[PDB]
Amino acid sequence: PLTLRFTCLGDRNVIFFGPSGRQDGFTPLYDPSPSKRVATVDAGTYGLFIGGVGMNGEFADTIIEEARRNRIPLTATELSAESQEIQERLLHDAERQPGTLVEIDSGRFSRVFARSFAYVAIVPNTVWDESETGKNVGATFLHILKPEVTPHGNEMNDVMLYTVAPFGNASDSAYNMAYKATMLGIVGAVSEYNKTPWGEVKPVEAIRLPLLGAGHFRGRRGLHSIGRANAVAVEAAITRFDPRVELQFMYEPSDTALRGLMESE
Ligand SMILES: Nc1ncnc2c1ncn2[C@@H]1O[C@H](COP(=O)(O)OP(=O)(O)OC[C@H]2O[C@@H](O)[C@H](O)[C@@H]2O)[C@@H](O)[C@H]1O
Repeated sequence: PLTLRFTCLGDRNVIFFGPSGRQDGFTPLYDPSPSKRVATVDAGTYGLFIGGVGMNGEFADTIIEEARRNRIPLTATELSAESQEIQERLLHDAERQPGTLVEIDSGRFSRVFARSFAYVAIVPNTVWDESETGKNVGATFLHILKPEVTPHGNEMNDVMLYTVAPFGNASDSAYNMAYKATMLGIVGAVSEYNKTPWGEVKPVEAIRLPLLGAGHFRGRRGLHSIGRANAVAVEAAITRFDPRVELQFMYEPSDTALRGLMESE
């Protein structure tokens, strides 16, 4: 865990994982024995469902394995549908009221989610043209996981986030604006959540971020430009909310989450 204090983030300690004992080197979504409640961010898709491949595929696999371990019938198709319907409705309310943490008690009708939230810092398809970025970009959700689907059966791994990153082929104008909107949403949701009663009890105290839009949403875009877009976004979000939480950046071979912020440094 490479810890570096960043002056442009107002003297905040940011973590940067190196490679791991994997063929891919990816950081694990959640730790086996964490000291903090770490909410990992799902690199979501336009369909707003949990599944598919990449990092979105990991979340599904992890949730389902833990579900089957606790002898809860949960298939990939059920998780995809149940998560899409929820995040579809929460998106509707979030867009009705930008900059406000909407909510539904998913626990009443869910084997997976105890409680689900959403937050939209900027209405999709206003500041940018979604024809360039894809739809529902910037949207962000926060789910509290029921104990039976909680990674490694650990009470602290009971929070996740889900966001949709801009497609790389978007204009630098549209891309950077979508990326900051995306980051404001993540930090905003956690900020606003920690102010809720559930936040007092189960406060998020760190955020595990992948390099958003650096996988299948990269297209023809260069990883440097993404490191910039990410660096600028974090600066604004930190300046916006002045958050107490700790940012953690997962590992990918190019290490551009760090290089970009070093440029911002
Ligand atoms: N299993 C994985 N675990 C951890 N990190 C991963 C994994 N696979 C890729 N990554 C890395 O996480 C970041 C995001 O990965 P992706 O989700 O593949 O890229 P993204 O453009 O954000 O998402 C595109 C597509 O992939 C699905 O996750 C999702 O359904 C979306 O449609 C990238 O930096 C990538 O290196």
